[PDB]
Amino acid sequence: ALDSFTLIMQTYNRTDLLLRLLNHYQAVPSLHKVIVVWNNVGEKGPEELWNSLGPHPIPVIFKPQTANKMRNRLQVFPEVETNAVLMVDDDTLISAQDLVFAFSIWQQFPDQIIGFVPRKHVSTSSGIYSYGGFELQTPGPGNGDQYSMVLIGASFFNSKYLELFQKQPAAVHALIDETQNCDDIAMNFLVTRHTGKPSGIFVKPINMVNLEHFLQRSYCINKLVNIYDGMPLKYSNIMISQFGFPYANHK
Amino acid sequence: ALDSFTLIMQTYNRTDLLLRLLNHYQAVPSLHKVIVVWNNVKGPEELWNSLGPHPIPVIFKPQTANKMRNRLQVFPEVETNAVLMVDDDTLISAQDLVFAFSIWQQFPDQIIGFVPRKHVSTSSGIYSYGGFELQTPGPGNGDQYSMVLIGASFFNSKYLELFQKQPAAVHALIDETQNCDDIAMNFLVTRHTGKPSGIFVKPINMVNLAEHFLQRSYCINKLVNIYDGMPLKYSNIMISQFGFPYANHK
Repeated sequence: ALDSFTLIMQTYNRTDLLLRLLNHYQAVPSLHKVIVVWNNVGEKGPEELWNSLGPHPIPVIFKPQTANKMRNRLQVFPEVETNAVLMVDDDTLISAQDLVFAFSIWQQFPDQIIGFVPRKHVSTSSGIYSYGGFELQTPGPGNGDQYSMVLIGASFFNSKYLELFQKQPAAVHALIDETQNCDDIAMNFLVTRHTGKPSGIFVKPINMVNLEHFLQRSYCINKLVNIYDGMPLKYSNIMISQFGFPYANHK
Repeated sequence: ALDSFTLIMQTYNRTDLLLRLLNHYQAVPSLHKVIVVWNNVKGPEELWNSLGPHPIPVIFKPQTANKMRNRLQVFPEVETNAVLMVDDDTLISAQDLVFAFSIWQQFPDQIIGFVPRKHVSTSSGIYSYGGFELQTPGPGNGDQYSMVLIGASFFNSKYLELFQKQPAAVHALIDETQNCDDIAMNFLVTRHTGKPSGIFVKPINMVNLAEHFLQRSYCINKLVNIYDGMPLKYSNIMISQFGFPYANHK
């Protein structure tokens, strides 16, 4: 458990999907345990089915949820024993190769969000911020582009941040529930304020496949700026790839 | 001097070439000053000055072929925390330098460079020097590098002072073997930080307008004997600039 991570996955109305993903993820090296946030209330959990198709490499804990909230996966689950958490949306398939590499990167930067989906905030009028990706002009006056966030939906991060998230101003808790989204934007804020460093590091995926309420995202950023009284997100243009994978990719 | 770096370069009979490269490097942002070590026998200085003015001070220092064998010298003229070292047969785009320097600023205790290399061992205690033509020593897939050469690299000037403090056996070894200061530097840096001696930054535009592989294999083993241990740590981290080239993230 000291050299592994816990996969936390939230699902709703995607069962045949969930099981397919699980078949994949259960086999990834260094995976210590899986927690399946069962968001389909008043519905029979797929746990009986999962067990019927056993044995499985690791324990899988299915957890029925009170309501159908987004920040539910951001809860502090007592069954998480690892220092690293791997959060993946129930519609995303990330290769073992990518996970093994990204986890090894997270181990060297334990206090940052190591992930495959980078995003950023921009400003063209003082004090007002907007949410976007590479379709938006870069902030810095220099070359390339910048990112100030790494979405948690496909990332590795310290489990302590989930506990830290619970201690955030209620104002933030409201916002999350009010928009039924924006969690990762709140997490990126949290992490960067805690570390004084860019909230995350972008690890370019070699094989990630998908089987955002942009406007609300922007809205959330400005709201959050009030709450935290400022914009703490730090830009970064660091993109990490695995040396020699694919072969000769260094030249 | 704050947030700036000093370029230390060596030139071997190539005035035309030297001034060409110098015309290039003088205009790289954040460059505070240049130091040119050249083999004596008339200097390039007068010619360089005659074609002034220039953005930064360039200091010419005459040296015998002997001393020049040693690139790990301490020049009192260096006033910056970081040093950029480049062979006089290499043109590194300003874009690579500007980006590489910004990475060095975040990892000032590591060698941020463009040429990765590694050591391998197929028999306990016996190492060999090489590049990607050799099998990865590491865990699973991909490859590994345990060194980043100082030529085409940014690194802390303090390491030059720290080198001077290494055991006499290291100094003697370096003076006996041709190059090998590279090996010494990488050994020195990792021992001091407990981390990979360097981080490989993939160059976008670097051009070469000699690595004594066997001798470097020899030095690694010699240095393993001298330090009584192999400190080189493997890393498979390759850094590239987000968005440069455009959409390179996908």
